[PDB]
Amino acid sequence: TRKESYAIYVYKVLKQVHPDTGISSKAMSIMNSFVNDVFERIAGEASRLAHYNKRSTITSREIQTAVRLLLPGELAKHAVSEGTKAVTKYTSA
Amino acid sequence: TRKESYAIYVYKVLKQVHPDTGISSKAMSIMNSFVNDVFERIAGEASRLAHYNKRSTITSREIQTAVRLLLPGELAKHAVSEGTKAVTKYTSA
Amino acid sequence: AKAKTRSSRAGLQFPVGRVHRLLRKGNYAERVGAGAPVYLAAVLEYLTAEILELAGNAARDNKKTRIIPRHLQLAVRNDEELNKLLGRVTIAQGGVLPNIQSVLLPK
Amino acid sequence: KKPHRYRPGTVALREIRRYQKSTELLIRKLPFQRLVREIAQDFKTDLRFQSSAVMALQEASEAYLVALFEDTNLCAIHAKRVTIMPKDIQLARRIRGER
Amino acid sequence: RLVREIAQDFKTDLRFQSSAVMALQEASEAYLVALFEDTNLCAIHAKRVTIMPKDIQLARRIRGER
Amino acid sequence: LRDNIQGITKPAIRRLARRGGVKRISGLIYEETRGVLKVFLENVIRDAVTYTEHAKRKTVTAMDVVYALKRQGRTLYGFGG
Amino acid sequence: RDNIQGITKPAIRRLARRGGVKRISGLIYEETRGVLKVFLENVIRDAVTYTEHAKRKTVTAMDVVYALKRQGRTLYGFG
DNA sequence: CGGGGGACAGCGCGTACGTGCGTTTAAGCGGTGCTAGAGCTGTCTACGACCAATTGAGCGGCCTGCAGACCGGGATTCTCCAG
DNA sequence: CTGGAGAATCCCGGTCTGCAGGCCGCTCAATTGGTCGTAGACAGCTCTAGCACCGCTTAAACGCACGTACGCGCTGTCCCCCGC
Repeated sequence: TRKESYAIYVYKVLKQVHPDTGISSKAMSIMNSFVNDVFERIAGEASRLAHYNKRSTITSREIQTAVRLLLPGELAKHAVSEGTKAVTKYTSA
Repeated sequence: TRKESYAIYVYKVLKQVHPDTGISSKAMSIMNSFVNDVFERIAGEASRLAHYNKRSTITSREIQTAVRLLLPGELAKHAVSEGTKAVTKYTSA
Repeated sequence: AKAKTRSSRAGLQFPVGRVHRLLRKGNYAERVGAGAPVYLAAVLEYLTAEILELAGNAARDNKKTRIIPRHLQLAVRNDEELNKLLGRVTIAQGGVLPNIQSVLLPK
Repeated sequence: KKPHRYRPGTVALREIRRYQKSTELLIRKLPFQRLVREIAQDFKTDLRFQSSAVMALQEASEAYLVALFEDTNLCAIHAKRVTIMPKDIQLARRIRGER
Repeated sequence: RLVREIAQDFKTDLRFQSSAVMALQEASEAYLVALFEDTNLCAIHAKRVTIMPKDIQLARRIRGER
Repeated sequence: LRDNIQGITKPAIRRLARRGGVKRISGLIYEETRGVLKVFLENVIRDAVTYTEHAKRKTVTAMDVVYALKRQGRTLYGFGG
Repeated sequence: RDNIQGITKPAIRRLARRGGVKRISGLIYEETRGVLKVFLENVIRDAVTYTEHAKRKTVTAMDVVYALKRQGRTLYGFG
């Protein structure tokens, strides 16, 4: 069958930051594994937080709090910025 | 309101093994916290097992596998025996 | 017929019904097998029995009739397997194992 | 007519035996509360507190410190010494992974 | 061969994906490198340049593995 | 609330070391312990406050502290669980 | 059967060199063999546990990854 | 604040290391060959979700006698030393 | 070696008290019983990869000679941490 990954989106991001830099397949696998790892970490943290407050729905607020809890300092601030701006743009859109 | 715990079951087991032994509230709450912790560990491991195998159900088999993964040696063996015995007894009756 | 508790049906002290309810509410999976909660309750009861027995032994060794957190810490730390299990656990009012290095002994 | 003072170190062993037996806290509660409130002040102002949080932090801190001291003692003994140097603490925390 | 020999006390006649063995080798080597470096720090702290097994033992003890 | 870290008196640090099984103590140690403890306290309190605010509360509960410690891999029993 | 002796001293030497070690005692090699053995059983036990619960006879690298993950040693590069 | 005893610096040594060369070996590679078991599919059946009615187990509130804590004062023990 | 001396600790009555544990009313979560849809149990199929084997080839380990520097033991100094 077919197996999904994040290869295409990562490739696009790479072309955004380094429009001329190639990549090996192994680095691609590592990147995908890292993305998945972050995903499960943040998702489990958000779910735990939601259960903590006795709530049925995971909002973007929960993700924001979880990101603050999992990321150190400046990474947390910048990621919070990105999430906020993207959410505002999508909602306005 | 009302809060639930494991207090009565802890007290019953205490009377079973050491019928003449008292217990302080603090130690009792420690016992409760320990029970909850083990519950979470075993449940999370079982859930991960189910997801890894593309299953919709958590069986006694997954509980046994998780117990094996989370417990060291003789504790694991005796717990497996106890769980199996209780399962057969419940199923027969 | 009259209701007969599943805990009695398996002959255990721990509430299998409460266990099943928590399992369903814990979002661990969509559906919960029938025999899993019994297995879990049995395992919890067994481990509780183990630790309680050790703690009672310690408390009697200290010659007191009630188990206190100090007895709990002593029992857990003295057992190798229990200490391994709770390798990352802090017990309030637990104290420490009275261990002293040899080289600091007066000679 | 002598003061009858004990040799250097026996008092230390006696007090070690005393404190490896007791379980109660070793730090004054009020200074610890002042410190923790001061530390929290920089993340959010006018923060109130349940005491149970106060002493929970106290237990966690004291246990962590005792563990660190025990590791430091082993590190110093590895240096064939009897007194701990702050370098021993640094090596210990580095090995634990906290550095 | 060592991995297969170890993988006998748990079950018999077990087959292996090659990638599993590769991952085992990678993880083991990384762990051993980290342990070597920690041992080196310990031995230096003992004013020495040669590693001796007590250094490894102290390292693992502090790491909590012991 | 200023200069409370010096509220951690030297005799307290001796008592802590003695419970840790330490016999001889340097004088250059106590400030080092103070710094390490301050780092540890900041690390836990940050997440505890995060939990307190995400619940939109104004007081910090111990239960939050338990969560913060669990997140840092240092589990504590006996405080509500 | 002494595959524990398959780890030759030169390999251990190279490993320490990548670890940044200059001088090595002769007693080290056996200690390394023991520690590595301990680590190997600790991982392989859980790997086989996963392989069995999957009702399989071949261990997959994904099982190994799970075992490492649950032991606090996350590995990338294999899915 | 006095002082002892621990930290530390310096020196001698002898040996267990490191370095380099000749030798043997087994790892690695390419190839061939075999099949067990992984992986995928169709089926249907048993099993778990769900809901209505029932009820008694467990949780809340109350009360108490005693485990244990806290005295005090002799008994006993441990250490330090002068002999 | 070895008693005294002093300090420290243990221990055993005697006293007080908070809470551990038991009792009680109630109520809501567990139980019971029945319905129904569907997850996976199971049988069956395919063909991949894992296992086995063999013959070269040559890098790598091995054994060994050898020599030196370092880990270690010892010594003296002084300062700084402990007992008070």
